[PDB]
Amino acid sequence: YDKNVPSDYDGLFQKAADANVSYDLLRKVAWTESRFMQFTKATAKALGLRLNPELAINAAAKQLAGLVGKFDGDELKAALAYNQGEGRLGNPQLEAYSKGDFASISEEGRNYMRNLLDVAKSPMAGQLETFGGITPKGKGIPAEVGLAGIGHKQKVTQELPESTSFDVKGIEQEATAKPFAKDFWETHGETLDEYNSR
Amino acid sequence: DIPDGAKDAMKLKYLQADSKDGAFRTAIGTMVTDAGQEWSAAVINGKLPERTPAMDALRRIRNADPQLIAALYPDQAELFLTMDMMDKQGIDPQVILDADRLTVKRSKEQRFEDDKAFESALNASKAPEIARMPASLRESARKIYDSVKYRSGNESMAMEQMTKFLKESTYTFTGDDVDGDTVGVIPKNMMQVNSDPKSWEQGRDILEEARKGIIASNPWITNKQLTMYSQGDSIYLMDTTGQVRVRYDKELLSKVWSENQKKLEE
Amino acid sequence: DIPDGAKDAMKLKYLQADSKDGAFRTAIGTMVTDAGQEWSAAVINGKLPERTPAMDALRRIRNADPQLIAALYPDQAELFLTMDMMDKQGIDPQVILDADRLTVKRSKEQRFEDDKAFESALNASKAPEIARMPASLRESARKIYDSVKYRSGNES
Repeated sequence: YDKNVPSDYDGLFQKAADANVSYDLLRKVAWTESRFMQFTKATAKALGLRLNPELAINAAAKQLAGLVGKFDGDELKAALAYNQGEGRLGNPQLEAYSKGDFASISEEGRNYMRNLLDVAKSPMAGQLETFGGITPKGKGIPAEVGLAGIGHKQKVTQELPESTSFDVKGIEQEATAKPFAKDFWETHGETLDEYNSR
Repeated sequence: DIPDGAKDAMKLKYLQADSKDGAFRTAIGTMVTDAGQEWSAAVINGKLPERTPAMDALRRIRNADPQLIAALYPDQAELFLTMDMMDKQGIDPQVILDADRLTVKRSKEQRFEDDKAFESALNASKAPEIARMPASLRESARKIYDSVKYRSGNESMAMEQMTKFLKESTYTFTGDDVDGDTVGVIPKNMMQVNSDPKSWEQGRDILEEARKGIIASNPWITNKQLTMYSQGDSIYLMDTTGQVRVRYDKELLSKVWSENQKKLEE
Repeated sequence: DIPDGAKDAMKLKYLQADSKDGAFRTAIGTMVTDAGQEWSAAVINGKLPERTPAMDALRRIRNADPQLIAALYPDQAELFLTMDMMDKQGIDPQVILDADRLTVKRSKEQRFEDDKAFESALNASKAPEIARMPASLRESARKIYDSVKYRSGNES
């Protein structure tokens, strides 16, 4: 459903944002939330400090820098702390992630990690990539590679109807021809009264 | 890939061949309403805005087909015929904008009183250019009288000024014995044959040779006597039954005068 | 396979036997409106266009059944009776087109004044062809008086 071949403003910006983590991850963290950083929570915008690609990708790059730096070797832990903060909800999960107890992390953290480990690198990668296989030697299928092609096309196009103006041009009118008194004036140099006195 | 002037000849076929609410007579109705609102705003404030697109557009579509715009919206037609009759006399549009504001500030009773007062103070003048004016010239003259009587409080200067204006610019025709010795009134502007206005005199002769020339060919008339009338750019020497309509315009008078000048050297 | 003149005798039976909005009196109503708009445009501009299809068509359908067109649209009936009374005297239509333009540029008060003035300047003539004219001839004569008084300023 995604590839690294198509390039746009996203790949144009994260080339420097990763220099100010990883360009492959930062291109992928944004894609999953906002297709081509989508800090939707109002508190996340007041804490992270909007809809401007000059700082949005720069905000994610700063958080994902510390999140991938708080352990320096657990990049899947970083992606998890991103959409699952470390307050009152992520603490019970993040302490249950390192022990390999993925059955007790979340219904959303697993689905998030399972979508981004294909470009991210963690020591627990190959241990979650096989977390829920149908047989213990199997690989559990994440949400958007088992639900791949299932989708209906929107039967409403941004193409709009067109009306046109009743613009008909006929023939222009002659301007207000000079008054007969002024006509006689600037043609015979003397008014009408001065011409009849002779 | 059709001429740019042959497109009107079809959009207007649709506009004419439309119901009263169809989306053709409803997209042009916006031009009519914008022009009407503009004319009302001009009457009230006083000044005609330098930018009047709706009224100019309606005027072009009127010149393209007059029997259509006169039929669909029969008040813009009258406005534009008045503006035509003015602009063939130099009168700036301001005159109408000065006249109407004095007529719209009037109860329906006073309009009749003022109209009787005008028609009586006009059938009391001595020059026939004024005592006997056709309806068209009486409208174009009521406008001047009203503009003057609206600017300067003079009810009396207005009369002398419109009288002088009509005397310097018009000319009564006359024939054999006719009660009131006046048969039509044509402006001295629509009778020229050259670019200098004095040439009107020359353009007069042809008419007095044409009218007689018609009487010498159409004697069966009630009296050996026609009328005379100049609407728009034309001069109608009609009959009393309307059967001898004979139309001249500045082009035809100029051609006849040129050909006549080709009869003097020989 | 019916005579071409017996078809009118049935389309008109339908048109007469119709409600006021039915699609019979609504497809002919377009002829009436086009003719009315044409007559108004003629009064305003001055000239009667050489191409007047709506008014001619209404005139033919009037001659086919007069007590129907006079009943449905009772103003085209009057227009056409006036045009008939004129055309039996040579008077070109222009006369009406010269008369009405002087009557439509008139407030409702002046019409009464002018009509009294005419009827008094007519009961003052000495030949009885003029002092005592029927109503029909007085209309066809008011039209001539108005055409002349509208072309040449002479009220006299």
